[PDB]
Amino acid sequence: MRVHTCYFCSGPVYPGHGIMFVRNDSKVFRFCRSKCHKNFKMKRNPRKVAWTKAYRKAHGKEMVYDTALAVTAARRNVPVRYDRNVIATTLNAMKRVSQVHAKRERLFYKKRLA
Amino acid sequence: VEDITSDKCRSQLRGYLKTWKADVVLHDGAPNVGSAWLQDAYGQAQLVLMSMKLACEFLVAGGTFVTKVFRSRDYNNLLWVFKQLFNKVEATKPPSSRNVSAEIFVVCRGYKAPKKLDPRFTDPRTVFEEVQEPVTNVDAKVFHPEKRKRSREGYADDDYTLHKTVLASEFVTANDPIQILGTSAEIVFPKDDEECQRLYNLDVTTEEILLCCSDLQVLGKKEFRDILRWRLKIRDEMG
Amino acid sequence: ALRAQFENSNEIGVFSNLTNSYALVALGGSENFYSVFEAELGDVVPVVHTTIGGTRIIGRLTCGNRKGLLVPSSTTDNELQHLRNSLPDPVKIQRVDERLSALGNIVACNDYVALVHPDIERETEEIIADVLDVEVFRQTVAGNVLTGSYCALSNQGALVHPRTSIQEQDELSSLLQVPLVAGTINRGSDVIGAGLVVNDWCAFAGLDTTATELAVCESIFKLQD
Amino acid sequence: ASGTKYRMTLGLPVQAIMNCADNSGAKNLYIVSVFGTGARLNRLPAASCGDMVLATVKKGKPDLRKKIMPAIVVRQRKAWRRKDGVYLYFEDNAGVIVNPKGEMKGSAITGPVAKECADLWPRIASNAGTVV
Amino acid sequence: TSGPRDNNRNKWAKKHLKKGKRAKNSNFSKFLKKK
RNA sequence: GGAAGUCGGCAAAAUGGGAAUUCCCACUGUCCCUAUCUACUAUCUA
RNA sequence: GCCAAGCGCGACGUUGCUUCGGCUCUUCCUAUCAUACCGAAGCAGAAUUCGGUAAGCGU
RNA sequence: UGUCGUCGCAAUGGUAAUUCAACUUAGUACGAGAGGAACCGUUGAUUCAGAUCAUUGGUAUUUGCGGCUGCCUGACAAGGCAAUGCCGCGGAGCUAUCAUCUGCCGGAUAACGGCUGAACGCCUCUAAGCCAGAAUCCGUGCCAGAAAGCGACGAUU
Repeated sequence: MRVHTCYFCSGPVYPGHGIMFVRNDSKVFRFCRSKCHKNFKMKRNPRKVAWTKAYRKAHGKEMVYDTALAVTAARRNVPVRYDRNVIATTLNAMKRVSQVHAKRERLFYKKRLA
Repeated sequence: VEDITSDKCRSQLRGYLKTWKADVVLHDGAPNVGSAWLQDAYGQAQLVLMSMKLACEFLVAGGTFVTKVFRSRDYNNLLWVFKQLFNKVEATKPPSSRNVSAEIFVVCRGYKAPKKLDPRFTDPRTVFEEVQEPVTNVDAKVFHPEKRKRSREGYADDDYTLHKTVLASEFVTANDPIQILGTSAEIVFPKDDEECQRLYNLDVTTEEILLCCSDLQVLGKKEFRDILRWRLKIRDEMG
Repeated sequence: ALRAQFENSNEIGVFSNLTNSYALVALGGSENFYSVFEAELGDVVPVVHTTIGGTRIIGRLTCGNRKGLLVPSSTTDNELQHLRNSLPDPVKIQRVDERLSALGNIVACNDYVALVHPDIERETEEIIADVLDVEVFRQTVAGNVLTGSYCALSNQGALVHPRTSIQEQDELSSLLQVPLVAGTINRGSDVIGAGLVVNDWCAFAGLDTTATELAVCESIFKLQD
Repeated sequence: ASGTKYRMTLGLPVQAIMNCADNSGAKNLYIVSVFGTGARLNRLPAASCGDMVLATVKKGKPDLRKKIMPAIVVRQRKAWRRKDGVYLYFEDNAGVIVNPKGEMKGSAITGPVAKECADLWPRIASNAGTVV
Repeated sequence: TSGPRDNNRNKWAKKHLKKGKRAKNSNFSKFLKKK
């Protein structure tokens, strides 16, 4: 159960939603909706499309990074042994990261408005 | 009552031929219907060629071979073999032959009487070998990310990995960027190449251009034009 | 050597993966196939009743040795975690973001030396060297790039196409530092990797493998004693 | 064939020319008949990923052409829904030349391999390079 | 193959019902029933 | 998907093209297999 | 023709060579191709052959 | 049927599911070998039927938003336009084996296999009797509800 990121909108793609597209280079494009899928079909550049996350990232409208709580998430290809206490701590860690990430989400907007 | 080209019947034909030699040969090879037209067309054409094999074996100089053929794309190739192996070609449709069908009677008169039957002609692989055409209009694909025109020819002539990559130095130096973009999946920028390292450090090259080269396939007409203008500027810089 | 069959399919190599420290079998199918492996390796190495990417072709989709295991990037997270729980700790498990997800089909690896696909990515080769701790050779088997499927490789023996030349046979055996035999399995099935799985002490062949082929693999593998 | 095959959207009807993905030398496959077609009135038989159909080699070697003989579809243009809910579609309609037993005549394939085709045909999965 | 009105199949369906299959169903009703 | 429709490329889209009525290529709701929209008709009222 | 129970015929037997024409459609019939169940056969098994019940359901 | 309404009853009429191959039983029964079953159980898929719109595709008069061309206000801007000018996206609705769900149980028989058992001191599946038994038959279930079939209940100008 993985919530993937759309190639175009960089938004959350959940099971059932959107489309998955495989290229001859075995590379997989997942689209959150038909609008993003068609935009890939006309091959519009995400950074050049005004509403995409890639545009909002590489135009100064969103933060380069946030090491909130020194870590937020990562693509871990090495599986980890289960532990109830560890699975507990990360869940508390996740909400703490989200709250702090929400905190910077507000100051930065104040900075841009200023 | 035997096969047309069997070794035994060929012995019987030459057994009756004796001092005489085959002057005119008629052929009415007719495969059954009930399959693809292309299958039936090639089934008739191969049976014509493979029956044309026994002809040159048995035919006298200046002989005539009248055979029924099914018109197809291989029909032009079959006429070519007829032209080299016979002096005159008389492909025609008699009034009695049904016009709705492709029964064409080719009269190959004036047998060339070659010294020996050419192995290329004997072998159907060589005769019906698909002849390559001029370079595919890959510039149209470059200029038009749209127009999905049902491309169906093969897979780049036995190309195992379709993710073809082209060196940055090779792409810049080459005089045919249109075919590079049309054929290559991406313009690779390996770190080992000293020229590629120069290309990264070049002020003209930008992050968008690097992203465009990383994924050529997901690019519009304007992005391709910008890459083409970029490579020309690099070419102007080198000389 | 033992004759085993998955359902009515003799290509047990496709539906299961065998190593020198663990065994991999499909999920949700006939329990007889898992029991066959358990009867011969249950008390030796753990056997994992798992599937990859929701597929029963885990044998040809996964590549690994007795130390480590590799799965394609298409492997689901739930499948990846399930492998870690079942497999023991000294067995590393690693994902591979490769253009060719058929890792088992493209890489034929034993515990010590591995032969990989000629077009395998450099990052994949680095990951193989890190996790498998094996020397990686980029070559081909009998002129066919699918080394993992056209070559059955073990510590004390290897099997390749019967069409390979003698000098190619000797060169491959010298490179693989192992005795190697050019032969066929499953009564003419030239895909030895698909029809044969062998560890360092036992071999498993398809139910359609001839007795002559069974005698041959036992002799080259020296597993009679 | 090994194991049951789930129903998926059909997008390769008869009278279709499709790309031949193996290294046997064939280029274009022409669909003439589809195995396992019921008596449906005025319905064109159709093919999907992993389905075996009678195909004729339009382009390729003269020797293997003129054989109406089964081919397994490995990639389908039309979007189809996997039972997990996600939708997939490939750019090209790719098929592999196979004997009735279930073994590919060629030695290697080109392009991604649909997983549904891979699980259905173990020999195809054995000869597959990228199962996506 | 026979349909759903096959007499032998209806016999076999009874044999499923006369075992824990219908049983599991009875107390499953009893649980929500005593609720 | 691409003439598999029908006695048949009739009408559309393609631009229609190439080669000897035929073949090849392209094209399309002709067909699989229909679905949606619009105006008018149709309906009721004086 | 030979017999020939019988009532000159004479049964069964026996000898003698020898305009029409087809698409869709609706139902219906069984004189049943398949599906369901039985019977017989040197029917080992498997695949059949033949014969019954049978028009529910397809073709 | 006082009147109106609610909740039901059910005479009768229609009916619906079809077929396949995969797992296990198996490489067992059986077979010199070659080969190779089936029942129970299980999973899918065809044809058909009844629905449905979560997801996907299609649809565009949402004339919803944006872009382009041209036109009109002296200019800028501002707008408005153009038989629905052109293009992209587009909810909502409709819709698609281009998407998804669901598709039931009792007896009674035919062929046939028998039980007891006379006729006929034996025998006999049959005469009187009785079991087993077909996708068959009749029910169940599902659809309608007699607009001159009916019940209980509520209140009463």
